[PDB]
Amino acid sequence: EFNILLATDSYKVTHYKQYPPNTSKVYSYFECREKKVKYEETVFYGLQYILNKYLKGKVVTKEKIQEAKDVYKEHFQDDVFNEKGWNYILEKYDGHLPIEIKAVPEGFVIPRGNVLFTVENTDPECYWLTNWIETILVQSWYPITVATNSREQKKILAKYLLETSGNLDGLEYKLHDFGYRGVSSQETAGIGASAHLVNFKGTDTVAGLALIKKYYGTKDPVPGYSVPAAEHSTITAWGKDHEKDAFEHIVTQFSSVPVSVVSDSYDIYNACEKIWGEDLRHLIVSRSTQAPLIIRPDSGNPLDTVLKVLEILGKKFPVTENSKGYKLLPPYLRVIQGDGVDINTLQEIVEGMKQKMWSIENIAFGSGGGLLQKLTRDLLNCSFKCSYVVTNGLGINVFKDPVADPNKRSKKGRLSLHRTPAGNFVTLEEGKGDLEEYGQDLLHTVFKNGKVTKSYSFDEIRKNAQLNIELE
Amino acid sequence: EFNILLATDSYKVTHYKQYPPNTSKVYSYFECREKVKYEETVFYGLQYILNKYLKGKVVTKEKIQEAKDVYKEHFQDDVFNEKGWNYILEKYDGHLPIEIKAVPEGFVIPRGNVLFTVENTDPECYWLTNWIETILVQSWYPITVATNSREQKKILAKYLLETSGNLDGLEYKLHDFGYRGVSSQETAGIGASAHLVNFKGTDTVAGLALIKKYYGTKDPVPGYSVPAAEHSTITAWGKDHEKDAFEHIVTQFSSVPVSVVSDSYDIYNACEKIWGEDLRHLIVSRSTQAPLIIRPDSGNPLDTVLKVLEILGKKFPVTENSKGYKLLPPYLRVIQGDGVDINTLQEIVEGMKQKMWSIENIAFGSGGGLLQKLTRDLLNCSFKCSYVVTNGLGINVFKDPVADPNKRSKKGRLSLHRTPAGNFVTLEEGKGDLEEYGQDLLHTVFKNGKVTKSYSFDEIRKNAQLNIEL
Ligand SMILES: O=C(NCc1ccc(S(=O)(=O)c2cc(F)cc(F)c2)cc1)c1ccc2nccn2c1
Ligand SMILES: O=C(NCc1ccc(S(=O)(=O)c2cc(F)cc(F)c2)cc1)c1ccc2nccn2c1
Repeated sequence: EFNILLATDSYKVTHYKQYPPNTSKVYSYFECREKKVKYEETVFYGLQYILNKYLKGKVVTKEKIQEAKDVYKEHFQDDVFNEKGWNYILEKYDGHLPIEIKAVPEGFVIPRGNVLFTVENTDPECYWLTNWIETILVQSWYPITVATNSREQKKILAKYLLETSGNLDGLEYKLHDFGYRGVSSQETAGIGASAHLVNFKGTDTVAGLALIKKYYGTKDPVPGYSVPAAEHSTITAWGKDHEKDAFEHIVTQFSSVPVSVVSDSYDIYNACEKIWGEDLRHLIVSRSTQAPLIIRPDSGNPLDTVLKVLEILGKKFPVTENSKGYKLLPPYLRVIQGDGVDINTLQEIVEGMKQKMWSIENIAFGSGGGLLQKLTRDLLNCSFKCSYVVTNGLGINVFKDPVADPNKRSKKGRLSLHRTPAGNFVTLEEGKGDLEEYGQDLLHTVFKNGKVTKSYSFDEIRKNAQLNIELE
Repeated sequence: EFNILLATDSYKVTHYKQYPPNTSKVYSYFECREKVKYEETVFYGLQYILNKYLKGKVVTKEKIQEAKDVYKEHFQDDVFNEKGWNYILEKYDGHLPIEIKAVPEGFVIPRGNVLFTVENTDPECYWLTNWIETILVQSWYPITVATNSREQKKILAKYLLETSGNLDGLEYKLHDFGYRGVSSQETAGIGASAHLVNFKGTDTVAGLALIKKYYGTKDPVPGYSVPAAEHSTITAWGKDHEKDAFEHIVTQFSSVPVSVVSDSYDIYNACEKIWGEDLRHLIVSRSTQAPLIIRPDSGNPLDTVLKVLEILGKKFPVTENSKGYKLLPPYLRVIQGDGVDINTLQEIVEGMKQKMWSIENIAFGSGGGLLQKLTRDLLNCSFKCSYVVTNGLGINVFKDPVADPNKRSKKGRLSLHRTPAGNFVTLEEGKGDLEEYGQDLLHTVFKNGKVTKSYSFDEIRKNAQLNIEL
């Protein structure tokens, strides 16, 4: 069973002895720090998961305190653990954390360098608790970063889809989550998949569904969808000489729904031109527009291979030219590129298709490692810092400002988030929000004294995270 | 609660319909596929997966109904194999009729070798082998963390040996700072445990309980830490009271090692004037068992380490060790824990060597670099079907994409062997049966719901030792 007393960086166990004596308040904040492919704005998402799963309710017990005491005695080879401090929370608050957390609403899209949430203790005895939970709260970097990077890919797709087709039909199914096997754990799979679903509806990372249902909720039964598809094993199992038999069996099993079939087991170009394009053509041109074959290459240079596949298919199937002048495969036939796709290669592929006069209508993308794993906390510089303390009854504004790196300077004092007169965002420092020159603070209390005080549905989060082009 | 029926890639729900009719066996294998760096991998982490997710009664009536309900909405259709899962529930009390063979945990194996194999043990469950691909492939992560951590240990060992003449302290030279920088609590435990295969220093506390529950050590814990400041415990004192913070903290921890981040405002001033002059008397009085460990945390990592060492060397009595390298007094050390990954680690130790500074002087902390900045395509960790039985006939199967020979997979039943020179070789097409290469080195680790072979964390550590340590 999870123990919050064992869910911090080891050194934080020793910090209660290091703050200035007579310190009654430690106030800290999280931002995606500005840094001197740009990621200028971030989707705030995922805190509600952490608040519910790990922070709310009775999170301290006698047994958990003893467990931590025993572990830390060996881990430090010394008795440094603050048993008294944790006992206090147990006895006074029935094990509920005397912490208040204020946050921007989930789904909100905020420029870099703004306060996204703040954390402070609500009992002077618990001044040490604010930064105890830094480690667990900072893990919000991951769903923020997945959601943000997913949204940036949606912007690219929207731009090219609009240009090549005149509309955004199908946009929310253009980037499918293939990341389940490629992330570092089951828990990460659920969190990351849920973050991608903020922007798209296509996922094979099933773990995302239960997380959303439990922690956020949707009006619809599920937040994300998939359709049948082969993998290499269901093709190769038939034997090298029987690829065509495998293809025929699979498209016939799934004759009335969309089906995707990986086509590069031996020779993608032969598969497209001869097997799909000739031998089994009659099984393809008969399909419903609601049930296309989606051919999947899975190897070679992604751009070169997509273009060659499209060129091959365009000569074996009836291609039209849409109203924008771009080439369009018949509606029973589409392509998915799900190898080597990340934000950079996505851009390269759609730009290359545009240059060769192929509509983005023709293609969807799958992304696994690029979508959910190839991301770090330094992409958006997600960081938690103390900005305000009260010592001997006096508030002081505190910060770091390393001489050799101004990019690591942190904000000072009590913080608040506001709309500017032009409708942008600004973070006010030094308690200046109290002057009330900038309208209402956009941070809302989401956690206080062990209770989650404000929650958002997944539907609301999706609405908040919409693209401008979607609004327009 | 975890449900294995909901722990696969969506499309795999539809695969039972796609295999050749009358297929009784699907046999698959995992390797770190071959492509100059990362030539050998540490096999670690499967035992966690077997125990947490795969063993015992993992199928219930409730889990089947849950999956049925979810997949009906997810696919907007009834494609879920309720019958297949019910069969497992009824026939085997929900235990998976699967056999898994694997190389011992901690083993260091060159790329392109079979690491584990998976097959169904009941013909009715031919579809099950690849259902669990997704969960098993996540073994990539502890493998990759352990391997990358070990590669950093090789670098540290080389430079520590060169500059000091021994390997004293090696196992504390790379500290896990990765807890906040990984993607989840679960990942934190897994990754931290993988790093502990090679080192003993960690702040990622989650790793300790994972090791205790799933692996075990003779010692009470597998990893250790010591007190240290963070920026908040310095900056809280106010900009004009950095010295007061430093003095308070080293006095609170006067008889144990203590690390103090010194770059809140000006690292060079902190080293030369605060530690080097104002508080020098509190440093030179400390025990060899209780050094101050100064932590810079900003600027170019190599340049900052070198400048910090130069500053300290002029304020404190430096010696020259038997190898001709400079050594701070034993009560004073440095830790660099900003921007450290396998590449910058190499750059820093080589730069220190060029400036005649012993690696004895320094330890490294690594967070995102150690536990997060890794993907499955670093070692090309991959699961593929290589053998099937259909209509009672065994068939050797594989992929071999025309445009990428690197993605070619192995054929047939596989086994791992020692060569006459004592290296590893993977035999394909059942050729291990010819017994020309001795016994198969894989062991059955899982069979029909039970873990059949396992390893303590102590044995894993022994298996993963460096040659130079041996
Ligand atoms: O094919 C796979 N899954 C099935 C699949 C099929 C089509 C589409 S689509 O985007 O064309 C699509 C989405 C959708 F929801 C409605 C559609 F009509 C069309 C997406 C996903 C697959 C392949 C490799 C893989 N590696 C890891 C996980 N993986 C899953
Ligand atoms: O200082 C921190 N933790 C404490 C710490 C102190 C010293 C050493 S050491 O390697 O010098 C050392 C290890 C040890 F086990 C025995 C020693 F005597 C010497 C390692 C660790 C710290 C700093 C930043 C941070 N970010 C995330 C987590 N973080 C932890």
